[PDB]
Amino acid sequence: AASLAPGSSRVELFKRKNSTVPFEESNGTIRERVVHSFRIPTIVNVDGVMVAIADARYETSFDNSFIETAVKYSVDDGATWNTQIAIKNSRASSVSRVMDATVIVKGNKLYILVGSFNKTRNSWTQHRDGSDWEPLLVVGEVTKSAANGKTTATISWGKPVSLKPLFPAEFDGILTKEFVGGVGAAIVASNGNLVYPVQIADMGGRVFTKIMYSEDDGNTWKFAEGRSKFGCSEPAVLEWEGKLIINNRVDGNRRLVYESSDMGKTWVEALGTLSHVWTNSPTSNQQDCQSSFVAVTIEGKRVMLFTHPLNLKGRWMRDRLHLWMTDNQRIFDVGQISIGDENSGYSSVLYKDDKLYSLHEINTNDVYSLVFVRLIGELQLMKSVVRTWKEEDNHLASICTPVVPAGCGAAVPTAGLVGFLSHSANGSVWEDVYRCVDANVANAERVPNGLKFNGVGGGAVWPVARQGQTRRYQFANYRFTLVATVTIDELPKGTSPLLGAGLEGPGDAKLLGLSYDKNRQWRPLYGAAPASPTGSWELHKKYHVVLTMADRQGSVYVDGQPLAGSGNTVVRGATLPDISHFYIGGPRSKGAPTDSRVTVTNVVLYNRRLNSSEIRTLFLSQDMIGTD
Ligand SMILES: CC(=O)N[C@H]1[C@H]([C@H](O)[C@H](O)CO)OC(C(=O)O)=C[C@@H]1O
Repeated sequence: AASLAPGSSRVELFKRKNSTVPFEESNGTIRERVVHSFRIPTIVNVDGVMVAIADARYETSFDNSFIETAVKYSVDDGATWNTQIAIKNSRASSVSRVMDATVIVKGNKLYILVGSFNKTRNSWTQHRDGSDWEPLLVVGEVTKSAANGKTTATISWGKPVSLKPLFPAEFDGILTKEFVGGVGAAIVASNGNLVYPVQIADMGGRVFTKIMYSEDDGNTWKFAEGRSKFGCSEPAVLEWEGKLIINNRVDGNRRLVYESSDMGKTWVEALGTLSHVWTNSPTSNQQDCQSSFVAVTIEGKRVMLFTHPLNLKGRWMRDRLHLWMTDNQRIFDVGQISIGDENSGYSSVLYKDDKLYSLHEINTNDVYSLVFVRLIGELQLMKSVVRTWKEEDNHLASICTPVVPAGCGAAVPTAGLVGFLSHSANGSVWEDVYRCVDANVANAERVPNGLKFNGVGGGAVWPVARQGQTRRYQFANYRFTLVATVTIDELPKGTSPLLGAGLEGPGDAKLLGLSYDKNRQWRPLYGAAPASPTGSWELHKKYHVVLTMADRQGSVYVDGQPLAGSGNTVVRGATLPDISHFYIGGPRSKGAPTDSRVTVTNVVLYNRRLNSSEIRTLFLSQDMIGTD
C-alpha cells in the first residue's frame, strides 16, 4: 500500500503541545507539565504490558535542549495508558538532557541506556572532550497485579548508574570521547546476554559502532573488539541464526549492515544479503534516519522487520515511512505506514499477541508527536507473503528429482533462492513467485512457465541497481546464480543476447552473460573479455543455462557443463561492480534495435554460487519446477 493500509488506524499517543508529563520539581513536588515535542520512540512488550518510551523535549524540538525520558504503559493493548517520567535529567542547566533511549527487555525488567548531558549547546560528536556527558543505565521493573477482575501494572525505576568508568580511553589507536546507545529496541541474545549496539565518537568527531554486552544482567559490561567502518551511527541489532546482525545509520551514503558470529568480536560486512540495500533518500546523499530492526516469527517463520522513511523531501523531513520484511533472502516492501506525504521520522515496531503495532514520529513545522499505529492491513499482507514463501519453498523442496549414479536425487535447492519468474505474467510484468521483485517485459507472448519474445527489445529486465532507492538485489554484486531454460526460435543475423547481468556505466558492458550467433554457436561473455564463440546448439531445442558469479569469478553452463572460457575473473579492481539489471532475451529501450527470437522459462535467482550437485539437480529437474 502507498499509505497506511485499509483496516489499519492510529491515534496520536504522545501529543505535541498537549500531552503532559509528571515533572518532578527539585523540591519533590510533581507538576503536570506540557511538552513541546515527543521524539525518539520505542515500544516494547514487558510481560504483557506495552511500554512506550520517548524523549520528552519540553521546550523545543532541538537536540540540545531540556529533555527527560517519558514513558507511557498499557495493560490493555493501548485502550488506556499511564504516564511517567522514567529518567530525570541532571538539572544542571537550561539544556540538561537525558536522550536517545536504547531499551532491552529481559523478563519483567527494562534496561534503558541514555546519553546524559549537562550544559553543551553543540552536537555530541563535536564536543571538545567528554566532560559534559555520561552514559546512564536505568533499570525498570514491571509488576502486574489482579484485583477482582481488573489487571493493573506499575513500573518502578531505579537510580541511574553511570557507565563512564567502564568506557575505555582508547580502541586500537582510536582515542575515545563519548558513546550513546544505538537508539530503540536492543536485545537479549539466545545465551542470555544483554546486547546493546553503541555509537562511539572519537576525539576528532569520527563516529563508529560497536557491541557493548553483559553476561550477568548488567552487573558488568564489555565492549566487544569488532567495529563498523567510520561514518556509521545509530546501530540497530538483532540475532539471526546464531549471528548478531547490526544495521547502521549512515549519513550521506547507503546503510552498512554487518554480521558477527562471536558476540561482536569479529564483524563481517553483509555483502551477500543486506548491506547497502537501504539508504537515506533516492539519491543517497542526504542525512539518514534511525530505523527499527526486529526479529519476529510470523506464520511459523522467523523474519526480520525493518522501518525507514523514503525521505523523498530530503534532509530531516523523513516523509513516507516504510516497513520491509525479509527472511535474509527475499526482501518484501510491506508498504508505507505513515499517511500520505506527511513528514515522519524515527520509528519502532512491535509484534505482540499476534497483533502488529508501530510507534513513530510525525512532524509538522518541527513540532513532533508520536503516533501509535495498529498495523492490521499490513499484518494481513505479511502473513499472506510468508504463506507464499513457505508454500513455494516446501513445494520445490518436495520435488522428487531424478536419481544420479551416486527414490529421489538431491533436493531442488531452496536455500538462498531469492526470486523466481515462471508461469504468471502479463504483457508488461513477469511476476516474481516470491512476490518481491517483478521483471518488466516488452514484446512478449505467454508460454507455459514463461515468455516468448518477438519484436524490438523483446525481453525482460529484472532490475538490480534499476530498483532505484532500495536495492534488494544488491547482493548480486558480490555473488549470484542465475538459471533459466531457453529455446532459440529463429537464427540471429549476427550475435544476439540471451541471458546475463548488465553493468551501469559507459557503453553496454556486461558482467557475465550468454549470447548466441548465426553459426549456431554460443557466445559466453566473461566480463570485458572478447566474447568468442564456442560449442553448438540447434533451433527449437530446450537448453538449460546457469550463470554463476562469486569471488569475482564467472562461469556459464549449458546443459550442466561449463562453456569454454569459464572459471576466470570477470571483475577487476577492488571496487564492487554495479549491476544494472539481469536481462532475459534482448530487452532494450535505446541503442541497437535488438530482437532476440528466444523463449525463456523458469528463471531462478540465488544469492550464492550453486555447487556442482545443485547445478546438476536443476539441470535434471527442469520439467519439474514450473508453476504451470
Ligand atoms: C545525541 C544526539 O544529538 N542525538 C540526535 C541525533 C544526532 O544528532 C545525529 O545522529 C548526529 O550525531 O540526530 C537525531 C536526528 O533526528 O537526526 C536525533 C538524536 O536525538
